[PDB]
Amino acid sequence: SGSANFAGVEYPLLPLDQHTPLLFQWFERNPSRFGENQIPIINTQQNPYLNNIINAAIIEKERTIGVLVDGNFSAGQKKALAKLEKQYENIKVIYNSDLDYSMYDKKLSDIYLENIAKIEAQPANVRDEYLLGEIKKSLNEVLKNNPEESLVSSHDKRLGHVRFDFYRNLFLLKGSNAFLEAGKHGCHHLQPGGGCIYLDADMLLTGKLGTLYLPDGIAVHVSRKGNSMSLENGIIAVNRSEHPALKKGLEIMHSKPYGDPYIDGVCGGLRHYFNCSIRHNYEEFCNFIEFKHEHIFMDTSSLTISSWR
Ligand SMILES: O=c1ccn([C@@H]2O[C@H](COP(=O)(O)OP(=O)(O)O)[C@@H](O)[C@H]2O)c(=O)[nH]1
Ligand SMILES: CC(=O)N[C@@H]1[C@@H](O)[C@H](O)[C@@H](CO)O[C@@H]1O
Ligand SMILES: [Mn+2]
Repeated sequence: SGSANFAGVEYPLLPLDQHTPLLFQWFERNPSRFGENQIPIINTQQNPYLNNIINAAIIEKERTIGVLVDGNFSAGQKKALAKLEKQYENIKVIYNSDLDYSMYDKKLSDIYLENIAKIEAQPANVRDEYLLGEIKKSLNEVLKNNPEESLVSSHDKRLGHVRFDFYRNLFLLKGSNAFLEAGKHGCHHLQPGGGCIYLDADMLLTGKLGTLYLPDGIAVHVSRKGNSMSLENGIIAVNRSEHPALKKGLEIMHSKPYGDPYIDGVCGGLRHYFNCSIRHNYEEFCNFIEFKHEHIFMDTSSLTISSWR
């Protein structure tokens, strides 16, 4: 199968076979902008994401296609989604609220208290006095209004990319298991502990993906703007659930007072897992870890307009 090297460690290229499900995500924070019986997934002329999901489902006829949705949909919008599932056998709509994420959760007061103890152990002359005060204010705010506030409940409140970025990582930790948890029947060759290929709805398929070969079975989008490249979470491919790199990102989220689902849960998890230290070469890590496929036209929203920026 081969292997690829980074930072003196050789990682086998593990296969994601052609039955690894694709995952699209659509979190709608104002579903009343859609018809009461319309499919609550944007499908404008500028952002034809529903059509893009349909088309990928038509190309990958044999592949399971998850659509993780969330929002306060009307009963009729949910029936519309159900009608979608019956039009395209391989499309499986999963309601985020139907999934149990508590095994990944942690109380904010415990995160805060853990950081306070470490920082307070440093004497006043060298400690980050500003940060310590910010964490104390955060903890105090939690204890005054919602002492059982946790990572999950806290992100539940923060509508926007921060929240759907957060659940994207948690769903990928479940991997194929999420389809089984959600009770989606007839997912061909889907196995517990199996993986998943997440794609932004503007990542256009133009042909079958076939089998992927990724270093330790993971790869992510690497975006290029001007002359720069950055790790991105617009594509996340894992060959298994609980991928140790995404788990490390969750661990970072569990120890950092202000963990970002993208910066820490994805970029941070990948870099620690592969030991891409601030001393190592970031461009070398990007090339090593990049998700590449000639049959995906990537981040097409940048050609028109973002759906949320
Ligand atoms: O209201 C929104 C906007 C975006 N997204 C998700 O965010 C992804 C990225 O969307 P887009 O490409 O428009 O944003 P950008 O590339 O500018 O970050 C989409 O595919 C969806 O999965 C979402 O769930 N709800
Ligand atoms: C092409 C790409 O990487 N898009 C991602 C998007 O999916 C994500 O939600 C957003 C916020 O973290 O960052 C990036 O724009
Ligand atoms: Mn985009």
